[PDB]
Amino acid sequence: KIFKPEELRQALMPTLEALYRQDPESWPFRQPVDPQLLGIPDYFDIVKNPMDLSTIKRKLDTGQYQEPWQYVDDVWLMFNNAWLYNRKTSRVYKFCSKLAEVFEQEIDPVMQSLG
Repeated sequence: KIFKPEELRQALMPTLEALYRQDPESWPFRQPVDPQLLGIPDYFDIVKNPMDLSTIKRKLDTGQYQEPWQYVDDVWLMFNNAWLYNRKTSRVYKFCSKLAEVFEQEIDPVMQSLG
């Protein structure tokens, strides 16, 4: 039914910390992509709804998720953006795939317990 913000943080934050624990794969996901710094001027035309680990962490800590699938949607959006934008052979794409594999392993038992 209703999901309290502390209840959601306690169940979901370990799955986010598992992504942060990936060294070095989490590095290009820690801050919002800056197309100027990264020299990728077309980024915001292709990626209409950016997402990254810091934005997700801030939302989770401030109770911005009403139910667990809103959190899942944001994590999935972060990976889908990076797969959309980056070439399949690029380092960032490969890092994205590793994080996405880690996340699915983390998220399934949490969504089973929650529900």
